[PDB]
Amino acid sequence: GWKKFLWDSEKKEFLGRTGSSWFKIFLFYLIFYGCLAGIFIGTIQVLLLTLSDFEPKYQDRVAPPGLSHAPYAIKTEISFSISNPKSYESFVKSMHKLMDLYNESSQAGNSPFEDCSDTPADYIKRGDLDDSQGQKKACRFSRMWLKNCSGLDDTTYGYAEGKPCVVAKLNRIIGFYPKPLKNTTDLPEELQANYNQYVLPLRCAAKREEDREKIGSIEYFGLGGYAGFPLQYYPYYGKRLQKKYLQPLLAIQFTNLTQNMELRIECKVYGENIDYSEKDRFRGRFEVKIEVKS
Amino acid sequence: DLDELKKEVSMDDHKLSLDELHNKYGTDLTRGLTNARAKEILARDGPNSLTPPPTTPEWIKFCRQLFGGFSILLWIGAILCFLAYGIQAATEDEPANDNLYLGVVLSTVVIVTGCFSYYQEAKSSRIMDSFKNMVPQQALVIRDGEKSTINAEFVVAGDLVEVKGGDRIPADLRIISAHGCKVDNSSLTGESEPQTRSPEFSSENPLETRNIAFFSTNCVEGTARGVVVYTGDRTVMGRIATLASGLEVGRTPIAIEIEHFIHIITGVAVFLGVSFFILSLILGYSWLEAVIFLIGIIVANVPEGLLATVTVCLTLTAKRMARKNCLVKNLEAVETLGSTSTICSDKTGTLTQNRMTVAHMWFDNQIHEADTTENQSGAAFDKTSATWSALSRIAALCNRAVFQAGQDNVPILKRSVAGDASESALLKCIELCCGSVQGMRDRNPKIVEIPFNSTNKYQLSIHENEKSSESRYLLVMKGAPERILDRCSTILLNGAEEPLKEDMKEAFQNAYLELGGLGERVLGFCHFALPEDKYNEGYPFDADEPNFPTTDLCFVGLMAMIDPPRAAVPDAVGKCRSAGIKVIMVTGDHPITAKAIAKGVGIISEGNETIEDIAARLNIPIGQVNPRDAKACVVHGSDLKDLSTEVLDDILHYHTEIVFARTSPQQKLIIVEGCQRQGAIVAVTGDGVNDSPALKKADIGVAMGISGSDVSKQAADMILLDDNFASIVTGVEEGRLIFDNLKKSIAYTLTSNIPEITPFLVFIIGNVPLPLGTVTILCIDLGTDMVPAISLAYEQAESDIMKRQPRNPKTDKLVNERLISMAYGQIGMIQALGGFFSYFVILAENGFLPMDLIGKRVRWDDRWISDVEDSFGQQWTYEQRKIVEFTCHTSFFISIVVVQWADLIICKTRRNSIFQQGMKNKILIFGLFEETALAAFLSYCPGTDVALRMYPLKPSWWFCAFPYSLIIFLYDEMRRFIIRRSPGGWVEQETYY
Ligand SMILES: *[C@@H]1O[C@H](CO[C@@H]2O[C@@H](C)[C@@H](O)[C@@H](O)[C@@H]2O)[C@@H](O[C@@H]2O[C@H](CO)[C@@H](O[C@@H]3O[C@H](CO[C@H]4O[C@H](CO)[C@@H](O)[C@H](O)[C@@H]4O)[C@@H](O)[C@H](O[C@H]4O[C@H](CO)[C@@H](O)[C@H](O)[C@@H]4O)[C@@H]3O)[C@H](O)[C@H]2NC(C)=O)[C@H](O)[C@H]1NC(C)=O
Ligand SMILES: *[C@@H]1O[C@H](CO[C@@H]2O[C@@H](C)[C@@H](O)[C@@H](O)[C@@H]2O)[C@@H](O[C@@H]2O[C@H](CO)[C@@H](O[C@@H]3O[C@H](CO)[C@@H](O)[C@H](O[C@H]4O[C@H](CO)[C@@H](O)[C@H](O)[C@@H]4O)[C@@H]3O)[C@H](O)[C@H]2NC(C)=O)[C@H](O)[C@H]1NC(C)=O
Ligand SMILES: CCCCCCCC/C=C\CCCCCCCC(=O)OC[C@H](COP(=O)(O)OCC[N+](C)(C)C)OC(=O)CCCCCCC/C=C\CCCCCCCC
Ligand SMILES: CCCCCCCC/C=C\CCCCCCCC(=O)OC[C@H](COP(=O)(O)OCC[N+](C)(C)C)OC(=O)CCCCCCC/C=C\CCCCCCCC
Ligand SMILES: CCCCCCCC/C=C\CCCCCCCC(=O)OC[C@H](COP(=O)(O)OCC[N+](C)(C)C)OC(=O)CCCCCCC/C=C\CCCCCCCC
Ligand SMILES: CCCCCCCC/C=C\CCCCCCCC(=O)OC[C@H](COP(=O)(O)OCC[N+](C)(C)C)OC(=O)CCCCCCC/C=C\CCCCCCCC
Ligand SMILES: CCCCCCCC/C=C\CCCCCCCC(=O)OC[C@H](COP(=O)(O)OCC[N+](C)(C)C)OC(=O)CCCCCCC/C=C\CCCCCCCC
Ligand SMILES: CCCCCCCC/C=C\CCCCCCCC(=O)OC[C@H](COP(=O)(O)OCC[N+](C)(C)C)OC(=O)CCCCCCC/C=C\CCCCCCCC
Ligand SMILES: CCCCCCCC/C=C\CCCCCCCC(=O)OC[C@H](COP(=O)(O)OCC[N+](C)(C)C)OC(=O)CCCCCCC/C=C\CCCCCCCC
Ligand SMILES: *[C@@H]1O[C@H](CO)[C@@H](O[C@@H]2O[C@H](CO)[C@@H](O)[C@H](O)[C@H]2NC(C)=O)[C@H](O)[C@H]1NC(C)=O
Ligand SMILES: CC(C)CCC[C@@H](C)[C@H]1CC[C@H]2[C@@H]3CC=C4C[C@@H](O)CC[C@]4(C)[C@H]3CC[C@]12C
Ligand SMILES: CC(C)CCC[C@@H](C)[C@H]1CC[C@H]2[C@@H]3CC=C4C[C@@H](O)CC[C@]4(C)[C@H]3CC[C@]12C
Ligand SMILES: CC(C)CCC[C@@H](C)[C@H]1CC[C@H]2[C@@H]3CC=C4C[C@@H](O)CC[C@]4(C)[C@H]3CC[C@]12C
Ligand SMILES: [K+]
Ligand SMILES: [K+]
Ligand SMILES: [K+]
Repeated sequence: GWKKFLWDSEKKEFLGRTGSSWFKIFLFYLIFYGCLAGIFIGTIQVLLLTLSDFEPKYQDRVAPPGLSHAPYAIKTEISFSISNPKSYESFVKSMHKLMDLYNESSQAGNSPFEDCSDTPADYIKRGDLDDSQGQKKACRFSRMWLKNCSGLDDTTYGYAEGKPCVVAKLNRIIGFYPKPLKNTTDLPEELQANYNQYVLPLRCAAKREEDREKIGSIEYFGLGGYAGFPLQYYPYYGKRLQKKYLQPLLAIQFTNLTQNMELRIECKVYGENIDYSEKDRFRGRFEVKIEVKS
Repeated sequence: DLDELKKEVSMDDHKLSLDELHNKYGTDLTRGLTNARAKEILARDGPNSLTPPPTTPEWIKFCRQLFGGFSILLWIGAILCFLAYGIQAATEDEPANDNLYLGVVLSTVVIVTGCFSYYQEAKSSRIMDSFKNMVPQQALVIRDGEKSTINAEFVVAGDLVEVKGGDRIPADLRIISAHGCKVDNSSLTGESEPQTRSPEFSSENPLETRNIAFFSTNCVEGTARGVVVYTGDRTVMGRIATLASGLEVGRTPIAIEIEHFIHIITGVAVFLGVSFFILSLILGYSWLEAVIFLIGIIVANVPEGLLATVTVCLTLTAKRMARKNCLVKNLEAVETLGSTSTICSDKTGTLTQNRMTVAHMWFDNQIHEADTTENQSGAAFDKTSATWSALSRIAALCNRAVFQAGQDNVPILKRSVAGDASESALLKCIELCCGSVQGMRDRNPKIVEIPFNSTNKYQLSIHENEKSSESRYLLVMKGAPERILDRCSTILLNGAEEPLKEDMKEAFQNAYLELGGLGERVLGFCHFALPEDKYNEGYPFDADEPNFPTTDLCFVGLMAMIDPPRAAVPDAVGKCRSAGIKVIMVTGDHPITAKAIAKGVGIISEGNETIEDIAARLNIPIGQVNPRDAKACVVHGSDLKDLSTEVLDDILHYHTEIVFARTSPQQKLIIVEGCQRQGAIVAVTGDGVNDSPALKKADIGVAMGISGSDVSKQAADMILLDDNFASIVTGVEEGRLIFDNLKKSIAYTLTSNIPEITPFLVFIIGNVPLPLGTVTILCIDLGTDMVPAISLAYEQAESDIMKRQPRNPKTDKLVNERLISMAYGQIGMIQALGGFFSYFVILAENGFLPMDLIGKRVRWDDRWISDVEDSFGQQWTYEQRKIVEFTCHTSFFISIVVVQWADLIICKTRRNSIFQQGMKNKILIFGLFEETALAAFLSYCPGTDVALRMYPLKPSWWFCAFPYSLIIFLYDEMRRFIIRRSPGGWVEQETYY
C-alpha cells in the first residue's frame, strides 16, 4: 500500500499512472485553462471598451462629500506630551506630507496654473468634460494663506507649545458644485455673521454640553480670512482632465486648550448638497479627540 | 462472552443413563430434590433468566455525532470567531458584533447536523426482550415428593420437572418418563414438525435425540418428566439469545463511503489552511486579520449542507419503498440492497402461494386427473369404483381442518378453511365430489388420533365404522409415500385386496416419480380393519403403546396436489440472473419435487445440468463423471449435517446454481456464514427464531411480515408486508437508483466550493478587496443549494440498472478522482471566473479600474483613511468604499446562482443528453424558480443592509454571469457526447464519475 501506490517497478507507475497519463492529463489541463484565460481576457477587454476615461458612470455612492483632516489619528485621537519631542512626530510627518504638495515651486508658470481672485469668488467653468481643449487650468492655492499653521515659520505647526493645528479638507468629487445656505431667517446661529455667499462654512464645536467651557478659542485660517472654502476652486474636472489640481484647505488652531483632559471636538460643514450620516462619521463632519497632556 | 466458544457446535451428555445423570446433579428419580438443597443451588448457580443486554445511553451517541470531521473544522471556526472577538473587545472600543454572531451560527449548524446524523444512525434493538417474553412464568417441579408450581426463574439443576401439553419447557431437561409427549422444535430445527420426546436415546447428535427437551420450545401434546441438565443463559435458547444480542453491529457500505470523502475533503481543507496561515505571517499580516482568513477558508472548504442532504435523499427513497410494500427499519439498509450479490431465500410462502389444490391421484394402478380450475369447468375422474370411496373416507376422516363458520354462501373452492394447506386441499376435493364432509365425519366417530410426528412421519387414527352389519373398528393413516409403502402388505385393487408383489411396488415407484416430476407433492393413504375379536368395541386404545398394527396395512392410493408459482417469480429470477445475484433455493420438501420447482422458477436454467443428470443421460455410474461438467447441484440436508467448513467454501466457490433440500433451517445460518466469507453482501429471508442468528449476521435481513413472528421481524433490518418475492427485486433496483443520484448531488454541492475558495486566495496573493464574505458563503451552501441538491434524488433511471453486475466494494467507490476532476477542476473553475467577472464589472463601473485594484487592500481596509483615490481621482471615505464591496458580494452570490442553473442541469444526467431524458422532474424546476426568488428577496428587501449586509443591484449587473452559464452547458453537453460515441476511451476513463 504505502510503498506500492507511490512507486511500483513492474508497470513503471508513479502515484498511480505512467508517464503518458500524467502527460495527457497535464496537456489537457493546460489547453483547458489556456482557453479559460483567453475567454476571461476577451470579456474584460470589451469591458474596457464600455467605459469612459473622463467620467465615472455611477456617482451615487459619493454624493454627500466627506470631511477629512491632515493629522493621521489611529482612533481619531490626538494625544501628545509638550515635553517629550518623540510624541508628536507621527503627526508632524503627516501634516508635512499634506502641505508639501502646495509648495510654490510646484505652482509656477502660466501652465497649467492660473492666478485667481485673492478674495472668495464664484464658480468657474472651463468647458465640458472633453479633450477638445487641452489640459484645463486649476487655481493656485498658496501655503502662506494659512497663517500660523504652514510649517514655514514653526515647522512643528503648533504642537510644540500646546497649540495644535488641524488642516481640514473637502473630499474631491467630479462635477460637484458646493452650494451654501442662503440668508433666509432659517440658518444656524453661528453662520449669520460674515455671510460671504461664495464661501462654504466650516465650524467646530464640542460634542457634549459640558466640554464647551473646557474648549478655548477656535481660530480658523483660510482664503480671505474666512472659515470656509472658496467656491472658485470648483468644480473638479478629474485627474485625466486636470492633473496638477489643488483643493482648498482650512486651518484650525485650538488655542487655549485645557491641559491633561480628553476633549471631544466635532467639526461640521454647512450647505445644501451636504448631508450627514449617523453611520458614516466622516460624511460632512468629523470628530477629533485632543488631549495635550503635559 | 467468548464468541468462539459460542460459535462451536453444541456438545452434551445425552449418551448416558438415568443413574449416571442423577449423580451428576445430586437428585432422586422418584423424589426429586429437597427444598433446602434446591435453595442452596438456586443461590449457587443464579436464576433461570436470560441476562439483560449491556446498554448504550442516548446522550453518548448524540455527543458522538457532534464530533466528526466536518464538525471539528466548524468547531475550530467558532473558536476562532470568539478569539477574534475577544481581541477586538480588548483592543478597540465600539467593537461591531459581526464575529460573535457568525460564531453562534456556526455552532448552531454543527448542533443541527448532528441531529440529522443521529436520525440516520438509529439502532432500534430489543432482542433479549423478545426472548424474555418466552419462558412461561411458572414451572411444575417435584420436590420432597410433592408437586409445586414455582417461578420459573427459581428452577435449578437436578430437580424433577413435569410438563404437560400446552406448557413451555422451562429449561433443558433429560426426559426420564414420557406419555406420548411431543414437542415443537421450531426454534432449532426451523420446522413445525412435532418431534416426540422418548426416555430412550436415539441419535449421536443431541439435537436429534428424543431424551432431551429444550428451552424455547413447547410440549404440543402429552405429559413428561425430566431432570434439569441446563438452566439460565446455559440453555439452548440461552446461547441463541446471548449470541443474537452479542453480535457487534459494524459499519454498512454507505457508511464506509461517507467516511472516505470526509477524509478527502479534510485533506484539501488542512492543506489550504495551515499553508495560508504560515503565508499570512510570512507577508506581515497581523493576528486579527489572519484569524478572519483562517475562518473564511475553513467555511469555504466545508460543504455545510451535504450530509443533511444525503440523510433526506435516503428518507425519500425509504418512503417510496414503503409504497412498494418494503418497510425498512434502519435508514442505511435502503442502500445495502443494491450492493447485494447473494440471496438466501425460501420457497414456501414466498415464491409459491402455499394455497394448495388437489391435482392428481393414484389408485387401481392408474393415474387419475382432477379438475383444478376456479369455476370447475372440466373433466370428472370416474367416481364409480369402491377404491375411490375408501380413499374419500381416508382423506375425509384423517384430516383435522374444517371450513370457517359462516361460509354457507361462498363456493366450495373460495371459502376459508382453518388448517394447513394440505388438509385444506384434501377437504375441498372431498367436499367437492363427495358431498358434505361434516356429515361424513359425524357418520364415523373418531376414537383415538395420533397426530403427525417428526419421527413417525405420519398421521393416524381409529374411528368407529358406520357399517350397520360390521361393528368393527377402522384405522386410517396418511404420510409420505415411502414411509407408508414400508407399512403395508395388501393393495385395494378395484375393491378386492391383493398382495404387494414387486410388480405393483414398481408401478408405485414409477407413479411416485411421475407425480413428483410434475412439480407436485404426493402423499400416501392407507387403512385397515381392526379385528373386533382382539380389540372389542369396549377396549380403549390409549395413545401410549403399540395398540395398532403399524405394518400389514392396506394401501389404497397416492394423492398429489398443486402449489403454483407467483406471477413475478419467473420474472424475478430472470431479473436476478440478469443482475448477477446468486440465488439459492433452500426449502424443506423432497428433492424429486425440489428439482421440478427449481426448473419451474429459473434457479436451474433451461440447459444447465447436475452430475446425476449426466450419469442418467450417459447411463454410466456417477463416480466416473467429473464434477466440473455439472453447472447446478442438489445438496441434501443429511449430507449437510455431516459436512466440514472448507468443503462448504468449495461448494459455494465452484457452483453457480445450488439448491438445498431436506434442510432444517438451522443449517441455513451455516450456509449464510459460508456466503459472507467469500466476499459478498448477503441478504436472507426468514420467518422464525431459527433465522434470528442468521438475520443478525447478514448484511441485510429480509423478514416476512404477515406470517412472521415478533422475534424474527423485530430482529431483522427489512420487513416485507405482502410476503412476495418481486419486492426483493424492487428493493435492489431502488438501492441502485438512490446511489447514482447521491453521486450527482455530491458533484453538485462540491462544484460551488471553488468560486468560494478562489476569492480568498486572490485576496492573499494579489491584494485585492475581499470578493466573497463569510456570511455570503453560509447563505450559498445553507440556502440556495439545498433545494436543488434535494431534488436531484427524484431522478429516474437512464439505462437499465437491473442488468449490470453488482458494484465492487474494493475498487468502485462513491467519490473517486474523476468527480474531483470535474467539480473542483473544470465546472467550479468556470463558476469562479464568472464571479470574478461580475466583481471587476461592479468595481469598474463605480470608478475603480482593474489596474488600480492590485495593491490597494492595505488602505482599502484601513479604517482611518478617509481619502482613497480611485482611477479617476475621486476621494472615497471608508464607509463609502465598504458599501461598494458589499454590493460586490451580493452580485457575486447572484452570479453563483446563475452558474448553478447550468450546473444543476448538467448534473441532472451523467451520460445521457437533456433532449433524451427530459425535464420531467417537477422538483428540479421548482428548485430553480425558488433559488432565483430567494436571491432577489435577499437583495431587494428593505433593511437587509442592517442584517445580512446585502445592497440592491442595478438591472444591468444581473447579466454578467449568463455567458459563463451557457458555456458550462455547451461544454458538458459535448462532454456527454463523446462518451456515448467512444466507449472505453479517454473522456470515459477520465471524466465519467
Ligand atoms: C517643499 O518645501 C520644504 C521646505 O522648503 C524650505 O522652505 C521653503 C519656504 C524654501 O525656502 C525652500 O528653499 C526651503 O528648503 C522642502 O523641505 C526641506 O528640504 C530641505 C532639503 O532636504 C531640508 O533641509 C535639511 O534639513 C535637515 C534637518 O531638518 C531638520 O528640520 C526638519 C524640519 O524642518 C525636520 O524634519 C528634521 O528631522 C530636522 O529636525 C538638515 O540636516 C539637512 O542637511 C542637508 O543639507 C546640509 C546643508 O544645509 C548638508 O550639509 C547635509 O549633508 C545635508 O545634505 C538639510 O539642511 C528641510 O529640512 C526641508 N524642510 C522641512 C520642513 O522638512 C520640501 O522638500 C519641498 N517639497 C517639494 C516637493 O518641493
Ligand atoms: C444677510 O442677512 C443679514 C440680515 O438681514 C436681515 O435679516 C434677514 C433675515 C432679512 O429679514 C433681511 O431683510 C434683513 O435685512 C444682513 O445684515 C443686516 O443688515 C442690516 C442693515 O445694515 C442690519 O441692521 C442694522 O441694525 C443696527 C443695530 O443692530 C442698526 O443700528 C443699523 O442702522 C442702519 O440702518 C438704519 C436704517 O434702518 C440707518 O438709519 C442707519 O444709518 C444704519 O445704516 C441697521 O438697522 C442688521 O443688523 C444686519 N444683520 C446682522 C445679523 O448683522 C446681511 O448684510 C446680509 N448679507 C448679505 C451678503 O446680503
Ligand atoms: C484558479 C482560479 C483562478 C481565478 C482567476 C481570477 C482572475 C483574476 C486574477 C488576478 C486579477 C489581477 C488584476 C487584473 C488587472 C490586470 C491589470 C491589467 O492587465 O491592465 C492592463 C490592461 C488595462 O489597460 P488600460 O491601460 O487600457 O486600462 C486602464 C487605462 N486607464 C486607467 C489609463 C484609462 O488590462 C487588460 O488589457 C486586461 C487584463 C485583465 C486581467 C486578466 C488577467 C487574468 C490572468 C489569469 C486569469 C485566468 C485564470 C485561469 C484559471 C487558471 C488556474 C490556474
Ligand atoms: C493559490 C492556490 C489556489 C488553488 C485553488 C484551487 C483549490 C484546489 C482545488 C482542488 C485540490 C486538489 C487536491 C488533490 C485532489 C486529489 C484527489 C485524491 O487524492 O483522490 C484520492 C485518490 C484515490 O482514488 P481511488 O479510491 O479511485 O483509488 C483506487 C486505487 N486502487 C483501486 C488501485 C487501489 O488517489 C489518487 O488519485 C492518487 C493521488 C494523486 C495526487 C495528485 C496530486 C496533484 C496535486 C497538485 C498538482 C499540481 C501541479 C501543478 C503544476 C502542473 C505543471 C504545469
Ligand atoms: C443566454 C442564457 C444562458 C442560460 C444558461 C442556463 C440555461 C439553464 C436553464 C434552462 C435550459 C433549458 C434547456 C431546454 C431543454 C429542453 C429539452 C426538451 O424539451 O426535451 C424534450 C423532452 C423529451 O420528451 P420525450 O420524447 O422523452 O417524451 C416521451 C413522452 N411519451 C413517453 C409519452 C412518449 O420532453 C420533455 O422533457 C417533456 C416536456 C418538458 C418541458 C420543459 C419546459 C421547461 C424548460 C425549462 C424551465 C425553465 C427554467 C428557467 C430557470 C430560470 C428561473 C428564473
Ligand atoms: C412555500 C413557502 C413560501 C414561504 C415564503 C416566505 C417569504 C417571506 C417573505 C417576506 C418576509 C420577510 C421578513 C420581513 C422583514 C421586515 C424587515 C423590515 O420591515 O425592516 C424595516 C426596518 C428598516 O428601517 P429603516 O429604513 O429606517 O432603516 C434605516 C437603517 N439605516 C439608515 C441605518 C441604514 O428594519 C430595520 O431597521 C431592521 C432590519 C431587521 C432585519 C430583518 C430581516 C430578517 C433577516 C433574515 C431573514 C430572511 C430569511 C429568508 C427567509 C426566506 C423564506 C422563504
Ligand atoms: C430553503 C430555506 C430557505 C430559508 C433559509 C434562509 C436563507 C439564509 C440561510 C442562512 C443565513 C445565515 C447567515 C448568518 C448571518 C448572520 C449575520 C449577522 O449576525 O450580522 C450581525 C448583525 C450586526 O448588527 P448590529 O449590531 O450592527 O446592529 C446594530 C443595530 N442598531 C445599532 C441600529 C441598534 O446583527 C444582526 O443582523 C442581528 C440579526 C441576526 C440575523 C440572524 C439571521 C439568521 C439567518 C438564518 C438562520 C435560520 C436558517 C434556517 C434555515 C435552514 C435551511 C435548511
Ligand atoms: C454563449 C454566451 C451567451 C451570452 C448571452 C449574454 C446575454 C447578455 C444579455 C444582455 C446584455 C447586457 C445589457 C447591456 C445593457 C447596456 C446598457 C448601456 O448603458 O449600454 C451603453 C453601452 C454603450 O456605451 P458607449 O460608451 O458606447 O456610448 C456612447 C454614446 N455616445 C456615442 C452618445 C457618446 O452599450 C454597450 O456597451 C452594448 C455592448 C454590448 C455588446 C454585447 C452583446 C451581448 C450579446 C447578446 C445580448 C442578448 C440579446 C439577444 C438575446 C437572445 C436570446 C436567445
Ligand atoms: C468561460 C469558460 C469557457 C470554457 C471553454 C472551454 C473550451 C475548451 C474545450 C476543450 C479543449 C480541450 C481539448 C484537449 C485536446 C487534447 C487532449 C488529448 O490529448 O486527447 C487525446 C485523446 C486521444 O487519445 P485516445 O483516446 O485515442 O487514446 C486512448 C488512451 N487510452 C488507451 C489510455 C484510453 O483525445 C481524445 O480522445 C479526443 C477527446 C478530445 C476532447 C473533446 C472535449 C471537447 C469539450 C468542449 C469543446 C466545446 C466548447 C464549446 C464552447 C462554446 C463556447 C461558447
Ligand atoms: C484661556 O483660559 C484661561 C483659563 O484657563 C482664562 O484665564 C483665566 O481667567 C480667569 C478669570 O475668568 C482667572 O481667574 C484665571 O486665573 C485665568 N487663568 C489663566 C491661566 O490666565 C483665559 O481668559 C482664556 N483666554 C482665552 C483667550 O480664552
Ligand atoms: C475561443 C477562444 C479559445 C478564443 C480566445 C481568444 C483569446 C486568446 C483572444 C480574444 C481577445 C484577445 C485579446 C483582445 C484584446 C487585446 C488588446 C490588444 O491591445 C492586444 C491583444 C489582446 C491582449 C488580445 C489577446 C488574445 C485574446 C485574449
Ligand atoms: C459567445 C460569447 C463569446 C459572448 C460573450 C459576450 C460578452 C463579451 C458580453 C456578454 C455580457 C456582456 C456584459 C454584460 C453586462 C455589462 C454591464 C453594462 O453596464 C456594460 C456592458 C457589460 C460589461 C457587458 C460587456 C460585454 C459582455 C461581457
Ligand atoms: C490558483 C491556481 C494556480 C491553482 C491551480 C491548481 C490546479 C492546477 C490543480 C487544482 C486541482 C488539481 C487536479 C485535481 C485532481 C486531479 C486528479 C488526480 O488523479 C491527478 C491530479 C489532478 C489532475 C489535479 C492536477 C492539478 C489541479 C488541476
Ligand atoms: K462551503
Ligand atoms: K443484520
Ligand atoms: K458548496
